Amino acid sequence: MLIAIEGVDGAGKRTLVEKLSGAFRAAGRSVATLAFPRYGQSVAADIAAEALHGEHGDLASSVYAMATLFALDRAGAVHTIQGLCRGYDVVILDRYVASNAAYSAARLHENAAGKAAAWVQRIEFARLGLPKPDWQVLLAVSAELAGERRDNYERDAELQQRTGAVYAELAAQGWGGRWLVVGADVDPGRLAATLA
Amino acid sequence: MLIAIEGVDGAGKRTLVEKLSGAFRAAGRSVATLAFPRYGQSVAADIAAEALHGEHGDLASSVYAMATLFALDRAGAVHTIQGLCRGYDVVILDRYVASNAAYSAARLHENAAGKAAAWVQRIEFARLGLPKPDWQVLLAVSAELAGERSRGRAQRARDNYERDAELQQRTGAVYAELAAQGWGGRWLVVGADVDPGRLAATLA
Ligand SMILES: Cc1cn([C@H]2C[C@H](O)[C@@H](COP(=O)(O)O)O2)c(=O)[nH]c1=O
Ligand SMILES: Cc1cn([C@H]2C[C@H](O)[C@@H](COP(=O)(O)O)O2)c(=O)[nH]c1=O
Ligand SMILES: [Mg+2]
Repeated sequence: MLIAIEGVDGAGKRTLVEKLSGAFRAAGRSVATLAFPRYGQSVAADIAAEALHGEHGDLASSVYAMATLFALDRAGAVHTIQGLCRGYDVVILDRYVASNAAYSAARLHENAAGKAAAWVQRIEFARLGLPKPDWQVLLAVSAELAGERRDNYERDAELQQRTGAVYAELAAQGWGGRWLVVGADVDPGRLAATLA
Repeated sequence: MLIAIEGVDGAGKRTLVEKLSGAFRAAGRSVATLAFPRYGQSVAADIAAEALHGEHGDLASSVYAMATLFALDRAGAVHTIQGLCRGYDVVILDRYVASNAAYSAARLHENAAGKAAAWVQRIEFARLGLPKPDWQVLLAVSAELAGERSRGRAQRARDNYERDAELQQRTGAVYAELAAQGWGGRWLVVGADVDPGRLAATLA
């Protein structure tokens, strides 16, 4: 089973990955985790990270350019993902393909049913071969709470809010597959039971 | 012996590659050729090509984004190149790193002294460890004639770089500066009527 944990910056994804992993383990299942972007493991990820901090000229000014970089980072992880899927009962990803759909659409002021979100699906799942997640878990957070709890994306308050809005719609519309929306207080045991 | 052939679109680089290949094989040296972008062998290359034709939204609007894709395409070729440099006396590349420096600078209205060319240097050679070419051969041709070739060899489609006559002229000018200053190593500037056999003896 492949599970992707999604959310805006400051959502608390790392902590949820930890709790959920612990719940599946207590339930008698092996669990492996992987986080994106894979900083320090792929040039694409590192260049994207640098671009978000002002490096590489006009690269970050392009929505599709940035999305392509994150997608190429994931492309180089296909072999790893397939390996984990063959060796573990549950593979939990901290950010996956939906991240690209949400942030790209938000930057273009588009919605979940927009062009960028559709493009992400056509490119990553079909052309790059990224496995579709069985479940995409959105750790939803309001803009106010997020704004409460420094690259180009992090500093852009408007972008974060719009990205949260796109995510909420990607989840409701079942983009890429089935979604579940949870809070940072979700009970690990019940969530794991629901995602079993 | 790593040899890279450079030049604007429609310069006739393919034709020169062949001639140089045969000439080298005559002198008793084995040769392998590889062209960039590696269409069909790299997703980075295929997306770059489609982007040059208007696909993928605003991708092509970013000069550095396009340079990066071509740079990533080559990075995924580092092992294939090293390999060739192992199984053949001479390796001839149709376009290489200098192509990125020339077009990027040209798109930004910069020259060999601009940030873009220096950027391509750091990223491709200093960071991605792409093998420095022994020789970079600039096939200098008439801008009018090169543009006509592209138009003809397609109208019988042209991408965004090919249809930009001013871009092609500037790219030709940047190339001359790169060759003149020995950017990335030693260069050799030749014409369309260059004698194959003589060129080979010169290079090797
Ligand atoms: C993995 C991924 C991240 N991003 C973003 C969201 C973050 O602001 C930034 C780096 O992610 P991070 O904060 O989880 O390390 O890049 C995308 O836009 N698309 C993607 O596919
Ligand atoms: C290989 C390469 C090509 N280009 C260009 C020049 C061409 O107009 C276009 C596609 O190359 P092509 O005419 O050899 O098929 O992309 C770059 O800008 N950087 C590169 O590194
Ligand atoms: Mg061409």
